[PDB]
Amino acid sequence: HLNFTQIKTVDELNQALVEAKGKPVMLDLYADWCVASKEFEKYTFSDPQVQKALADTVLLQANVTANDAQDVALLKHLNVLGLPTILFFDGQGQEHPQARVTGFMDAETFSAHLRDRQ
Amino acid sequence: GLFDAQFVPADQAFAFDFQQNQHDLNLTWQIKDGYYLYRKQIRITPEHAKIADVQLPQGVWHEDEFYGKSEIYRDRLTLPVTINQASAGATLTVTYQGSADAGFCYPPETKTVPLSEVVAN
Repeated sequence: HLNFTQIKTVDELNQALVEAKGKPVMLDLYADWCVASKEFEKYTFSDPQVQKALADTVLLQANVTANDAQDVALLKHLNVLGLPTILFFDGQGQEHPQARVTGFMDAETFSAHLRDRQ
Repeated sequence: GLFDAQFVPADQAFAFDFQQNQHDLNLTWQIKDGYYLYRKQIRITPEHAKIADVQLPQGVWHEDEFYGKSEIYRDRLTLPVTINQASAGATLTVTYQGSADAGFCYPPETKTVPLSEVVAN
């Protein structure tokens, strides 16, 4: 069970971002009603390898299940179209948009993609 | 190998549109192949108008290990609405939600349909 550190707002995100100065960060946008989002938790973030690859990565996670104002705000700010969507910021706080994962992805593929930051 | 290298925007996945002719309104969604709408998520709410109860058509069944079965719509969705009365500036609030087969969930969408005035009878 990867241990994410929940965030709810755009500020909480930037806050967590400054904290993780120097480490690579991953943001996972999740929602209970989203099956794909559930499949991601059950079959990928659970995989040994995947967890190994994320060992030195700061784990952030926004649960947008309520789809409230704050939620919509955060999604709009990150230009997120739907879930599951996963973002990556280099250890210098820079997000790599072309690297985000949209939709379900199996552990083998995810782990690979994760280890391309070398 | 490159860390920096599929799903279309919601309005491109579910192309919404409507057409009215007096008491007759037609709600319509062009549903992109590979995507589908959740029947249980559609909501039609009138604002300054009186609408006849709307009957949702029979769609297909989708399944997944979590919620089991769910009625969904593919290709296209046509929803006939009967407008008994509508004041000037009356509107129809339409909410729906869909997902993609490849495993992608779009959040709920709400469109406001401008209804044309329609008197009692």
